[PDB]
Amino acid sequence: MLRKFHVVGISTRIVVNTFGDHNPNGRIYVLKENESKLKDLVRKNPYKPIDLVQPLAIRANEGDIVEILFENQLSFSAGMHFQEADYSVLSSDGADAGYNPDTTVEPGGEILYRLNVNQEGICFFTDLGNVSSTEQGSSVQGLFGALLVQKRGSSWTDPVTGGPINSGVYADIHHPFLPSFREYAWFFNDEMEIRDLTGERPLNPMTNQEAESFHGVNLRYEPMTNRKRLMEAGVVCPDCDSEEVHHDSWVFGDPATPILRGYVGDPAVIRLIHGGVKETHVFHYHVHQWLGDSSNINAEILDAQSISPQTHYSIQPLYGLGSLHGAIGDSIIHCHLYPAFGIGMWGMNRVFDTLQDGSQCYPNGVRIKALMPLPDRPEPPKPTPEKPGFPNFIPGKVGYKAPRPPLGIVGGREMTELERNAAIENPRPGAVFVDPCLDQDPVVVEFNVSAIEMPVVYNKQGWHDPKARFYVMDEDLDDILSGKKEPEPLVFHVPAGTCIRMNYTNRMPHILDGDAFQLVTRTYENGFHIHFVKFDVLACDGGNVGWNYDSAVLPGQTIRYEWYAETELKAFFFHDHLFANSHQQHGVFGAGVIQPRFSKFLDSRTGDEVDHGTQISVEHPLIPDYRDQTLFVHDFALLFDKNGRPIQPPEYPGSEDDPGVFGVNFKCEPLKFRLGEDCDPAYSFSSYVHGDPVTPILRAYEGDPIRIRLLQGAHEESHSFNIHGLRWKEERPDLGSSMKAQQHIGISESFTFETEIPASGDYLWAFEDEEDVWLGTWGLIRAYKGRMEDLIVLTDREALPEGSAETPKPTGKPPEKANPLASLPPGAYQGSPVKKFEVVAFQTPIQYNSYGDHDPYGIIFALKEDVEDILTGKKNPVPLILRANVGDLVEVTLTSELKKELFPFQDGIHPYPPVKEQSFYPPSLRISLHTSLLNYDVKTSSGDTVGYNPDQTVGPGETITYRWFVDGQFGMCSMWDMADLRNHRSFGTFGAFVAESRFTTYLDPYSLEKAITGENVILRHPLLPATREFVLILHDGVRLEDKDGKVIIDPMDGVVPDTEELEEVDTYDYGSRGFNYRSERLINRYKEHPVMHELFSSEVFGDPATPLFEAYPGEPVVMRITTPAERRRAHTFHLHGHYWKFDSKDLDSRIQSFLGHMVTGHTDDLRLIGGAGGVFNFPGDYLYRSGNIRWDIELGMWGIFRVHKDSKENLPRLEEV
Amino acid sequence: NDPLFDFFNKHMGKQILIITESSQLNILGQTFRPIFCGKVAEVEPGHLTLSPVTIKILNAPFHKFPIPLSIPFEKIAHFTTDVDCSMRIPLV
Amino acid sequence: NDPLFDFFNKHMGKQILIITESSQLNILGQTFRPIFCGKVAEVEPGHLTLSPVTIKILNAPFHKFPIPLSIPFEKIAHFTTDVDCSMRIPLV
Amino acid sequence: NDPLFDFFNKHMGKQILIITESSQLNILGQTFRPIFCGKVAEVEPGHLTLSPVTIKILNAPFHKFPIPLSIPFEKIAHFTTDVDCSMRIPLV
Amino acid sequence: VNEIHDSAILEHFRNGIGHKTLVISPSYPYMFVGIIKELIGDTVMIDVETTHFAQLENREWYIHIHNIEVFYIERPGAPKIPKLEDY
Amino acid sequence: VNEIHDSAILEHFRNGIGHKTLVISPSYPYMFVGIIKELIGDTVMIDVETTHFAQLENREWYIHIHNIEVFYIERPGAPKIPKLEDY
Amino acid sequence: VNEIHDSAILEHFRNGIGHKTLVISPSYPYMFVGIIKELIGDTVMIDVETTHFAQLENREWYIHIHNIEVFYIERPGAPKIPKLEDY
Repeated sequence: MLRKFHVVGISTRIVVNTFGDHNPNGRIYVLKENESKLKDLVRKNPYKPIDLVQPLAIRANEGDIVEILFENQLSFSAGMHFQEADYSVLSSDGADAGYNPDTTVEPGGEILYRLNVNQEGICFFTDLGNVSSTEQGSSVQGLFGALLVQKRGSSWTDPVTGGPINSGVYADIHHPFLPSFREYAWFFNDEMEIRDLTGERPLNPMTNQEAESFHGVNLRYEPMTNRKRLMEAGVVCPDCDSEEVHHDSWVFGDPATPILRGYVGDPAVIRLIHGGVKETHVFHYHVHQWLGDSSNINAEILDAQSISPQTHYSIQPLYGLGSLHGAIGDSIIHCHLYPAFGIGMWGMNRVFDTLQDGSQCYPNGVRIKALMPLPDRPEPPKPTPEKPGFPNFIPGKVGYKAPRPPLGIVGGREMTELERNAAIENPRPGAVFVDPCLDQDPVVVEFNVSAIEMPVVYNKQGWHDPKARFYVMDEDLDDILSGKKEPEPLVFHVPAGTCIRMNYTNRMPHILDGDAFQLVTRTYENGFHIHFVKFDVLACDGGNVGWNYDSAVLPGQTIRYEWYAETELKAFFFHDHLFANSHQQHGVFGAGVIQPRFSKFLDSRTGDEVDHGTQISVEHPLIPDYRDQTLFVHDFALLFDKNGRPIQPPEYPGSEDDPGVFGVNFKCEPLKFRLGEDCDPAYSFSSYVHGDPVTPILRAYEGDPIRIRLLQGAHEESHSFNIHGLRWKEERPDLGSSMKAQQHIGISESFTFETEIPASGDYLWAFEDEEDVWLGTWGLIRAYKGRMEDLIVLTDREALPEGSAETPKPTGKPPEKANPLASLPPGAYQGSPVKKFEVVAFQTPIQYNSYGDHDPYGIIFALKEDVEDILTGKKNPVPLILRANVGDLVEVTLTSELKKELFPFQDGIHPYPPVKEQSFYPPSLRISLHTSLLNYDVKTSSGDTVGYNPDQTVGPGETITYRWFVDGQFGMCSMWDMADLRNHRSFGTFGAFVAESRFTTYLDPYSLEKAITGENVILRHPLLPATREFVLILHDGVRLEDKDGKVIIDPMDGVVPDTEELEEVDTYDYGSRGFNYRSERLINRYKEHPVMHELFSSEVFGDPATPLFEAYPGEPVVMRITTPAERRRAHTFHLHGHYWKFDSKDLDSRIQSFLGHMVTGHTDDLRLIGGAGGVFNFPGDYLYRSGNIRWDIELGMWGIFRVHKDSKENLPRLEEV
Repeated sequence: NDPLFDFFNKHMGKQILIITESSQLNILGQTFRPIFCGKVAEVEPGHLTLSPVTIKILNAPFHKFPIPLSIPFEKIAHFTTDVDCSMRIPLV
Repeated sequence: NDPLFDFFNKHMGKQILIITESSQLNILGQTFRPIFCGKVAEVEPGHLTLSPVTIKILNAPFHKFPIPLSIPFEKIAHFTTDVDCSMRIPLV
Repeated sequence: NDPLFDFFNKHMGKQILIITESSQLNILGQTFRPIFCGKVAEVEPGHLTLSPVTIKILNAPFHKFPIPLSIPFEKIAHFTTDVDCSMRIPLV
Repeated sequence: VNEIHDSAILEHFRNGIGHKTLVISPSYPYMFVGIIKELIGDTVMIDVETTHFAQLENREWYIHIHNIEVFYIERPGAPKIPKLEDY
Repeated sequence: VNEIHDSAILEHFRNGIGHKTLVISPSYPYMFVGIIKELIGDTVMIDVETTHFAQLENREWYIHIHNIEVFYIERPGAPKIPKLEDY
Repeated sequence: VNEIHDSAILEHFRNGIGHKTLVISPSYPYMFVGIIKELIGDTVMIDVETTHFAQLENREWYIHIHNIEVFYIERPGAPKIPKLEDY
């Protein structure tokens, strides 16, 4: 059926909370009918929230045709750009790019759009007419919306009255052949102008300084400062101190944030959309789980996910609301960023169990609205005076803290008749209203845990923290308190199908001393929160949320919990949920691991049975045995030197600005102390110089399978994890997934990797962020060859033969060189084809665009034959790309030609871009080369000097040869150099490697001759269709100069429009960015001719300096991406009018048109559906760009994809071949 | 004659849990594993009919189909008797 | 004899569409579902031959194979007639 | 008579590599492709017994089972002779 | 015994000529709804009425018996198949 | 010859009545361990003692012969199945 | 009719001894190309000359008929299999 709509754009005041905070310059979409009503209601209520003011959402059926009529009433030209839809760019693009006709509308005009929907999901749309990142922007002020597509033959009604609706946020769905379910929407947004009742910016009352910017959901947020201000008046409970009553509804009542309502067992679906501009958030949902990808049934089980600007996901809770055991009560939904949580980006979810006709009231007297039950399920029983239902049976009192749950504390309160009539027939401590362990008789395990405080030492230099807090087992308390054992985080292991009982005790002082970092905090109480398992939310949450009880403990008391684990699950995270912002930085957290059934745990040294630790061995009768190791990464380490002088204090006490010290398991190893005698950075990692580090080290024999658990207990920063010399599968249950060697991790995430050791040697693992490496977060994996006395042997494995191995000792001198030609990599066979190459490195200036921007300190790789041409200035240098086929053997010859006098900073101190804790670090002259996802001997071709391995670097006048083997079709691999990270990575020494299928040939797209390098080639295969290939490399953190030779400062000088005011920025946000040694900053175009909506038109300015791609309709296209960058901020990639499979191999994956959370080391390959021009083969011009409006698009990261319509004499077609 | 016919006639009017052998099924973009439960209502020498019937869906382990269903004998992998599927069971 | 042989003999020289029962196939790292189109050129008591034959791929919905193909009778799941596969059809 | 019986009797006592037809198997949360390597020890009109036997797991290409295994004749797809199980073969 | 089962299935399908049925199969396009017209060997004739995609409607299809997973045939005094109407 | 193979498999299973055995199948719940009781046609009845999930344990099950991938039957004088008890 | 179809396929394969052919199967290693030598029962012996991986070349393989999906056999005056050469 043909659908129609009428959309208008208006500007009006927006109210975010009852306290009167408002934005005087809001701009939103709205339907035609509701405009007058919305304006009248806004006029009537100057400072009160109105539900009608919210982001726009519309619905349509799969396979329909949609017509939209747009009318403009703003003060500038504007339009609407869509996503994941088929359309002709000549009439519905929403912008004027390339040679296409203009599609935006001046104020007072009208336009029509036509779209076809073929795939279900989410259609996100926004505007591109105004792209400023200042307060004058369009999308930054809340101008966005989404269109939802349902399955075929569906229908929707109202949740309250059941009448028809046109737009909204809450709705219900009916289908003939499929179950009915409820629907929800959730929009993230940040960085919006905010004013108080006095028209001034909000101020932090403790510090009298500026508060952080807006961070809300659906144009609502709930700051804690207002509630604390209300507390200070002495009206509400005087004994409540700061945070313990932050979310308690018995004191303040329900907030203005979204609240979701439903009955027990109702299936639900949640749509998640991120419309923000700058930051990356993490979404966490209590007591619920979902599959990683809804399309396939072989994904993992998750409970949290990361998100980036301009991206979306779908969520489907397992077994419906209430999980497997059917729990009732209040469940909280919030972001896990503690500063953001303090800002008040959180919501609540409510579950009932009795019919609600609208005649009931809350304890405070507020009437409860009705709720229509679903038509295909039995109805809940009607409420009665004897069984009023939740929450009327809780014996609470208004204006005071919630009471304690019954039978939880030893010698606690008794039960009333209401609780007796409401609870189960056989209540026991830890299970009053719902029995999670299925009323069975499984195995029962007991534990005893207490918390202490005792100072911790970090490294050899004496860095230490006197105030550190963590968990310890009751039995080992005396040993650890006497200093006989080394403190570490707490990890315990249990098999599946177990009913767990725990007793918890608090042994903590109630007062936290102040310091330069934090003020005086009164932590007189604490709790216990847990993830991933089934339990009763009412009496086992560990917090105080909504109308529920308070489940905290005073010092010297004891409480007990009960949890159930029904199936195999990965590592789960637990921590405190009351005073996280107060002392979580001090290290109060832990994790537990669930192992396969019938497993056994043995100590790695003596073989005695244990139940806790971070490095153990697992033995199983049937499945192969392996070794387990767990890693913890955390930041905000409050450290003092040996003289007590604070390290990196903030500007003022109590600020949330990061002091900037990291660590792993209370350990660190900064690089500034490993210079050695020669002061050569190339030998930083060699144990022959300064010995092995104090970071965790994994020990195993050759061929031993291993498993690794990865978790983050940090505060706010993101990280990337890389491993050199190994690889693992992406989805363990699904063998069709791709193979990776790098993973991005957010806070409170969990991951698991499996692999095996192919050969003896040493392997390196580290977080490849520049500051992370500079601060010393790295370790080693060691594989012996003989049989040591202090390492047991797995039962099913065969004992290795003995051998006299003299362990090397540090000597302070570099080791000897290696001879890679003497052996072959594992997997290779004698008689394979051979490829050869020649590589040289040098220095040369680089031109970036036609406006004079250039870099006079560039270092690049190049083929030996191409040196003279580039040295004469007749060519513009480009990155290095190599290609090979499966089963080939590659030999590479390397040479270095660097010089000393050409380096700008001989002292090693870089004033711009800056990094914290600068120190003396002279640059080096030697160089090496490293790659990933390929088979090679780690002792001869790893490209690094790690541990006791021989040297793999070459100085001037030397030559080395590597040996690599290809064993599988992986796609794209990344290459870079690790000789000197502080002086070589930033200036452009990196490359890419591509592996293709067997019997493939490459041809130049112009002369049809054989090609060896380039980012635009043609692949011909005997049994497969011909295809075009495009290559792209992303990088940032570059230093540039103008035509006049003056230094340039980004992004300060790249702000459009030209304004003189802008606040401070983070340390790691400096530097320029671009594609393939190119960038197109918009400031020049704006200065030449100031028109906002005509910046992208090449008819006025000309083609950009970024790479240009051409194709004919219907020709298959494949694209490959890599990012060997340096900074930490994530990025997104998006292309207009196309989409692809998430995983090219697994044909059951989902469909999307974006890539999320890209950091250093990310690699992916894309195959377009239907070839160029989409399914319908529409010619025109298309744009590829980033998704970050703030600091990315204005800096010049965009290009043009052109599809010709008529034959050109310079572009032969694929028909001729 | 055929023992299966006599056995299913003997077990008339009782609960039963049945699983087929196909890897997965798809219905209008909805994918699930083939697990069914319900009463037995009629027996033929080649197939049997269940009414009412329940399909174990990940999002709704208690969804009731609006029509009866028939299963060929040769398309049977595992089954069991005297079990009520109103109980909650692990699925993954 | 088998009436299907006479049916396919009568339908000689027309374009048809056939689907087999295998879940998916792989050809040197390329995976796809088993859907074929083309003209019937030769029939046999056990198999039939198509030439030229077009294989429907997600990114190559018009790729043409260089050699004819043969399909056993027992491996056919569904098929139809009077379809010209140079037109556009859904592939998801 | 059954030729495979005589063939396997003739090839008794040597290594062999056998691949079945199933897409994937699961054992206590561990998934792998059905590839086997080992010696033949016992031959029956309907099956055969292998001992010792090795299963090719991607993360453990030399894991050996603790008990002998038996395979029916009708579930065999491809096999070959005179190949040592200790040699390393491509898996991905 | 297997041939007996096949014969029983064929007789059951043959007695249902001219009635609306529903068939679900693991292979694409995974669903068929329509009327039975003819029977050829072990292959059935269906005039389709509603399936996964509207573009594949108002034509004729062939189905092999061995690939049928579940099925239903309507009879007087039995519930009618719900109509998937495109509103 | 296919019926000959089926008959041979049936006789092999019948001779092992009353012994312990292990069966692996590609379909859910993917594994059974128990004692054979009695046989019906081409279907075998097993009193399972341990399987993938404990909630499905201590009951009877029926398995069609044609969907068995690998199996082993305990015999006197042969290696024993490991004592697989949940502690 | 299954026996008749199998007999037809076996005769077709038997008449092609000494020719070049290509075979595609849904199971690993998914492809065989070589010269057919002889057949045993319902199994065919092939001298493989080009396949997925180099390590699995220059030897003999046995393939069951029931897992054959598509195939082609060279005939006089027919299009030649492409000269798949390792470059």
